[PDB]
Amino acid sequence: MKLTLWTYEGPPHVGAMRVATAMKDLQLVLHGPQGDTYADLLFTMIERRNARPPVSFSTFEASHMGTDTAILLKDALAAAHARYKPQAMAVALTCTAELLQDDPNGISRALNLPVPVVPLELPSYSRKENYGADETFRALVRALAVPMERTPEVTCNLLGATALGFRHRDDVAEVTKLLATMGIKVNVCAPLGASPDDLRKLGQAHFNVLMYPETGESAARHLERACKQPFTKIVPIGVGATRDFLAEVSKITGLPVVTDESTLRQPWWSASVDSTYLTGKRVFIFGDGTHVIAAARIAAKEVGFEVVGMGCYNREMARPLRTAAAEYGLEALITDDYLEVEKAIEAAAPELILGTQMERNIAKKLGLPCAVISAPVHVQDFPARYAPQMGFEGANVLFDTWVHPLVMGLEEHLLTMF
Amino acid sequence: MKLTLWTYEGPPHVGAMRVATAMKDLQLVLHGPQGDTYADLLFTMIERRNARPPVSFSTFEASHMGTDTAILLKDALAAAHARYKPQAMAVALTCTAELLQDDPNGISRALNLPVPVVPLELPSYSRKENYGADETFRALVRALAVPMERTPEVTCNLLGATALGFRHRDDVAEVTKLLATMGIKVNVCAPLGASPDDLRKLGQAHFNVLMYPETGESAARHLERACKQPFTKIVPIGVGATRDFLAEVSKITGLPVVTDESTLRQPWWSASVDSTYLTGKRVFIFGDGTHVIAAARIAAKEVGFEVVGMGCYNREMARPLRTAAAEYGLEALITDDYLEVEKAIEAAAPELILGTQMERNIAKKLGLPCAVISAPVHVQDFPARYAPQMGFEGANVLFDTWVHPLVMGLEEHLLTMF
Amino acid sequence: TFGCTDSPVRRERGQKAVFCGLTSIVWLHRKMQDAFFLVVGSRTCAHLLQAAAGVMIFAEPRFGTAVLEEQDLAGLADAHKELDREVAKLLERRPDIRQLFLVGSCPSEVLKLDLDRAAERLSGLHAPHVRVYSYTGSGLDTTFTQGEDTCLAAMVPTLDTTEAAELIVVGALPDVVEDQCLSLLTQLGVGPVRMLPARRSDIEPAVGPNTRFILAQPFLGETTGALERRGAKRIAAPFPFGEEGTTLWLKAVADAYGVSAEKFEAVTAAPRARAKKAIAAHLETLTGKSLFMFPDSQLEIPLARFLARECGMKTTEIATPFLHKAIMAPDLALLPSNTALTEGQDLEAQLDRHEAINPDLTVCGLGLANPLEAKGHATKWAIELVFTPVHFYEQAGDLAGLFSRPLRRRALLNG
Amino acid sequence: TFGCTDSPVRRERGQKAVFCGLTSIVWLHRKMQDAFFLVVGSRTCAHLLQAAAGVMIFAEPRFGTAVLEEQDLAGLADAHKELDREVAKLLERRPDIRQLFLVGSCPSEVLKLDLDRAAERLSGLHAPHVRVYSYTGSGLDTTFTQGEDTCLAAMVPTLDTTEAAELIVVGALPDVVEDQCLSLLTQLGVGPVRMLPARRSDIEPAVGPNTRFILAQPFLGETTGALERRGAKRIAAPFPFGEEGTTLWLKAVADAYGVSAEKFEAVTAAPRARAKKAIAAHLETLTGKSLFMFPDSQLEIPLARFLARECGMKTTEIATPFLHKAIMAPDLALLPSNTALTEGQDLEAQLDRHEAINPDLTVCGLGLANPLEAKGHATKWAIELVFTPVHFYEQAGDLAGLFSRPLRRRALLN
Ligand code: PMR
Ligand code: PMR
Ligand code: SF4
Ligand code: SF4
Repeated sequence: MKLTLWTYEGPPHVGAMRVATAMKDLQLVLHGPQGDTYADLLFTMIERRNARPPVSFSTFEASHMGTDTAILLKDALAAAHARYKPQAMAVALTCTAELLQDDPNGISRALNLPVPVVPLELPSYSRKENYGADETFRALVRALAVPMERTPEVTCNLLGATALGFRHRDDVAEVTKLLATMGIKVNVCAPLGASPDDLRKLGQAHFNVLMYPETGESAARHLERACKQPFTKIVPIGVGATRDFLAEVSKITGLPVVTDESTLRQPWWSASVDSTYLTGKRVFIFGDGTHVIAAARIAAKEVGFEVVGMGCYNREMARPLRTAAAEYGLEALITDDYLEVEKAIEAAAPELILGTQMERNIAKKLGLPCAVISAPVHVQDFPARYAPQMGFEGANVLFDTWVHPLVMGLEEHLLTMF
Repeated sequence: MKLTLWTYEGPPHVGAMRVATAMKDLQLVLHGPQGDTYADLLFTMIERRNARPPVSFSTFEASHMGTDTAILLKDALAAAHARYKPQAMAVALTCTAELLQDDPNGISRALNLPVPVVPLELPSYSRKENYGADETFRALVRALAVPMERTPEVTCNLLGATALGFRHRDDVAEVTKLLATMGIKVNVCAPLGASPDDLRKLGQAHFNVLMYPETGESAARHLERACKQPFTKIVPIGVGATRDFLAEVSKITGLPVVTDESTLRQPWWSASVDSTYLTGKRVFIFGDGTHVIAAARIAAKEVGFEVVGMGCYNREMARPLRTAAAEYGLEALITDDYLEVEKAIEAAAPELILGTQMERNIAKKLGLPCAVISAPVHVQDFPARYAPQMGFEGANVLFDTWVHPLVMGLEEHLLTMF
Repeated sequence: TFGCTDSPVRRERGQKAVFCGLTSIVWLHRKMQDAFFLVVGSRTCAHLLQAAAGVMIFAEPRFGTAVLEEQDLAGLADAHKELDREVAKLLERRPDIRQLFLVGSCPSEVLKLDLDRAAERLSGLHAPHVRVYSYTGSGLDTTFTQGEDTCLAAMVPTLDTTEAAELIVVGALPDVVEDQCLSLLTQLGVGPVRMLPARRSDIEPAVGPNTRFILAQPFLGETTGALERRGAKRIAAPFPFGEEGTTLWLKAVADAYGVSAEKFEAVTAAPRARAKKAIAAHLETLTGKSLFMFPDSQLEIPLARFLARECGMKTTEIATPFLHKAIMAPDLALLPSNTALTEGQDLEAQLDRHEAINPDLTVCGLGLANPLEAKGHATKWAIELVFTPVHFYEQAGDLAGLFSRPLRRRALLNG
Repeated sequence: TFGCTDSPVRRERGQKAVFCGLTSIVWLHRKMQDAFFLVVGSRTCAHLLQAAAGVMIFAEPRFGTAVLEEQDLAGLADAHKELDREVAKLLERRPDIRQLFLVGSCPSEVLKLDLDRAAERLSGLHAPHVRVYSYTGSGLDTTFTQGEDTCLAAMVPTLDTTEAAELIVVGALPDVVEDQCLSLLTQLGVGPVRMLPARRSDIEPAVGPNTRFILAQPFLGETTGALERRGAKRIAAPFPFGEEGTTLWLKAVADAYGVSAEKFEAVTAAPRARAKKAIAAHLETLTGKSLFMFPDSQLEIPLARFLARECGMKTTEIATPFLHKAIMAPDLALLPSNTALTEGQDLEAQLDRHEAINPDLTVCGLGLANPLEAKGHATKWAIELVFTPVHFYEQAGDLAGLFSRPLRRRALLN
């Protein structure tokens, strides 16, 4: 047992929910107790979606346990299909249902529905939300994706964008712009916006843009084996990383890198004398691996901060984070325990924290400037306005976001000699 | 004499600098003392410009007064023309030079330069910055714009955008998108981005879009007489005002309104259940007339706030503001005195303040939530990121912006009973 | 025209969209100052509490989850000495905790962790400084507010005995509401009066064969049963919502304690006119409007009764997760007789009925609210009714305002 | 190899890019607690002060502008009556003001408003509670820091008389710097030492025929003259910037007060070593780098001297708004022989020389800084040198750091 107050990630069944909710025409059925529908509110309230998530629970409770639990699951699968007529379905267990001995694969096969029902294996006691998403998406791609002739024009798939993803909406929009300027169109963006039938047509793309390793890595590897599609290893967050990404895409496709830099303003903002006070400001960085790695490079090489701590809560990204941290002369903090993040922050004594909503509150407690760079996030970090982290507009956004919490040059000079 | 600590607007010659610096290939020469170049820093630091403003000062000082001051202005005009070879020039008087006897029109005519030198009448002891810009741009349009043949395609001019304008950069971009969607291209955007030669070909546009009345109203009225071009009276800040703007443009051109609302998220954000606690929040609104009129409509009709105060610092917009304020059952507060603004705020005890940088500081002392809607503004309100106030993305930006300072629904319910 | 005593109630089951009783910890921990709530459950249960708590989670709250690891699931794994280690460690650094609640969850129950046994073992090990209790807040057993019921009920067998004839007011109320209630009953000459739960562990009420108790919240069936086992007698009353609800609730206590009609009417006249006037500010927007309530909390029947009788609303279907018939009898006798009553839920069938009714205002949870708004249905999110001072005279206007607000926002934003 | 004593300085007029002396109020009002600074000028002057002040303008500062209205622009006798009414109204509201400075501007001076006489008549009216002074901060008369000089000089005739042989340290210094200065001098056995300006109006130094003064700031030509007029005698010294400048400054005081060589060495030894160590951390980026200074404040010569001698920098052109020969002598004698010296400015000509030189680091104002950066020239904005503690030993590394920082950022970002 572990005494727990805050968790960076939910159970893996929430990751499954955010693949299903990202997609259209797919119904996810979770074998779970009455009460677990609380997770629907994540989508309707934080992301403020205008429809109920395409997820239903078998809803077992004290008066229908034992042999009834298997029946409730059967009914839930049947009722979801009859009502919604999805192109495909997924079935999975909640943490409580994992302690039961019902077989969702055998139950779903005996029902013999006219569409695919993809069973999911989500270990709730050892794995978490991000794995849930990655494995659900992988299981669905392995069930539906098929070798095809390439599109006549150079196209890619976008992989890894989900419901409840930090700036997934606008990152998709911004990355699509980056590729279009190079004459590359998107075939399928998945899971976000995609149907099961779209997943069937994934193989006609020339390559894949792996937007978020935590939610797309496994499906990217399968598509590389099944569809012989290279996938990008560089995540275009930051000006440098966006350039490396485009050079990577160029190597994959043989197309020249073309950019539209008419609204790229971050480099000049950072080069201007307004920003010289930012030099050597000590920054602690925490969140998921993808966003922490990206932030550290921007911090050190684009904004001129001294990176004084780097860590992530998802140990699936521990390898690349350890590799990244070493470039800064740092050992990576790999932990899901916020108290250990708090200790590390206090020890590093930074001037700025870049992290999660939890680090926002640690920073408040310590009286320290903080900006959000990563999920978990509250409703404010699901904005109405265009707010990408990726590409050139994302660099603009990130500059404004990070310098905001910091008192300015003049103020600093008045708070020392006066 | 009038005891002054804070001033909302600078002197009229700073407005002249806003027009000249907005433009390309125009040199402004100001007859003024050594020291008045401080205003250069507004453009290099706040607006963060990568070049010296196209503005030079005659630089008179105590040891070189009398008959030398006239010589110095002559030398300043000659030197500016010989060095920069501009398509046109402007010449005006600083507040100090107004007290001198030198004739800028007479001096410039006696130099007989190969390009037009447009003298400006800027009364520094009765008028302010906005008038200076409105007048400077008018004088330039009067000197350069001629009757023409209309473009075969429906085109318009954008009028009033300047250097040091609050979100002028992105408003220009957003209004352009709105017009392109209707099939209307921009002829010339002026002053911002325009050269004296661009001003000569203003006549060929079918109509004018008056973006900012305080900086473009006079040139709009001239072009209606001289070039028979109607100008828009509705400023597209807010969803409703944008729709009214598009319908207005529709009557002028005969073209049907076509909108791309695939990215308009403010209405749903505002309609969503997260936003219900916003109903009846008492808002006090101050700034320039244009932005205060626009903010009050959004506040009341789009967000659901109760507007408890409305005012502007610029007397040129006093009548339109009084008219607008009466619709809310309010008396418009017309004042350039921040102490009066502070008192009116205190008497209204609002829950939110929408204003300028001064209102942000009034709000801080009073411990009240505040968002910025109008110049004068600090460097932060000249962002690297896309941040229009106009059009559909403007509505998104404005929703996020005004809601941010407010304590959220849940935290409110904790006040309260715990 | 009024009276649903003999109305057939639809007993419906199937897919439900409700909270488990764990969510009750969110408000319970604020009321009960020296208590700690330790859920024994999974990351799912900690995830729920964190999501529910929002800002509170960062204010070092008096709750936590002992999350089960893979190792705790094993048939030789001594999860009980693991649990004892967990609480010993928790209490070691927290000498402020005088009451520890071991809260059961779906995983702990399916696993068959005997938390009752653990509570007795642990309160023996940690006497006399901390008493430890056990109750279920699992989705298997409880819905939302029922977690308050199972909590209070667990405390009852432990309460001091007394021969005293005192009043217990049952239900965790906001401090301001509790003070007003306590003031009004003192003004009527009834006393002394105590609350279950109390603000601190050392001032809990005693119980005995002469104890009277009245419920301030409808969801307190198990606590009612537990008190009655100690010999205490209940005062039946409509719930203190609105001017009428509050008068009837007060009158029941007044009648119980032999309070004269003169004194009741004199203490009560000014607060009553004040409440009735505060409600009238919301009548123009609320009158004639049809009402639909999804099940969440058991406040549906008494709140529907207040909205029809005092606000001129028209009931359609009023649904509740559980309908305790004896406890709800007074409110049911006052509900408009046209009202379709539902206990439980089959979500899709119930949404189908909702759709065909097309009601003006729908009370529902946060999972349904935005989806329903998007289909053109004005909603009032149900959680607010547990998270706002709404009981008694002073809050009667505010209560009406909770329902008029979404309707006024809709008008204000659509012209 | 070292010594610019006889270097011909290029004296230059034309287009200038400098601040007027009004800007001095921004730091003066912070040091001078009892004081109010009332500019008599236009909206231009008010606009300058608020843009300059930044966050200070919202911190309820002890300054303001009586902005000239149209009626004030004609009729001198009536304008003087209006000023008095405006001052009476300000003072009536503000009993906390003990010192009122009427500050001259370009508009007030072209109007020929005799503020010197207004101060005289207002002092007579509002005595003994409020003393009112007059000084010019106009762009016609002053550049940036010279506003401090005209301010302090205005106070001097009115200072109390004394026959005591006390030391006055002249210049408004950050409180930490001032405290270190008092400490070092007390350790050296020199006292009583007072500061001009003082922190309060009731503790200003007295002056007489036995007073000694030393300048902490190079721009104090007028104040020097006024003190000398009262019989005070100046102690010549390089300016206390860096380890060497500070030592040479303290040594001049020590020698003037007959302090032993052993006493000087024992008090100064540790802070000297600590300063040299703090500076050493910045030597790798700074050594061998060419330095160019646009004119702003009169700190240019002493700072060029510090950067060459202690930080290994190569001087190119070092420009100053005004060069007081006698006051700048000690620093000029230490400045490297190659240095091209300029007094004044012809902006475009100077900018052409700048481009031809292609210097590694350029010190310049905020109007020039960004445009120069965009041309590939690393800059160090000049205002910071007046808004950072930079004098004496404890700040010697910090001062070097001010110049290493923009070069370190440039390297860091590419
Ligand atoms: C009067 C024009 C003007 C403008 C537009 C700015 C902007 C500005 N001045 Mg400021 N500044 C002006 C003048 C002055 N500044 C002054 C001071 C000052 C300092 C010490 C600093 C500063 C700064 C700024 C800044 C940066 C943002 C800020 O710190 O407020 C702006 C926009 C800021 C900086 O980063 O410079 C590189 C900083 O540390 N200003 C002074 C001292 C008398 C003056 C006269
Ligand atoms: C368990 C899931 C969950 C989620 C994702 C939210 C989000 C959210 N809940 Mg919350 N809320 C959840 C549950 C609960 N909320 C609860 C309380 C609550 C309140 C009182 C309020 C609220 C709200 C919210 C909000 C709006 C933003 C905020 O107020 O922080 C989110 C995103 C907020 C609102 O505007 O509702 C319409 C508000 O006033 N929640 C409670 C009480 C036990 C629970 C169980
Ligand atoms: S319904 Fe059960 S598993 Fe889900 S959070 Fe509640 S107690 Fe935990
Ligand atoms: S004193 Fe002269 S140079 Fe300074 S702001 Fe006023 S007018 Fe300009």
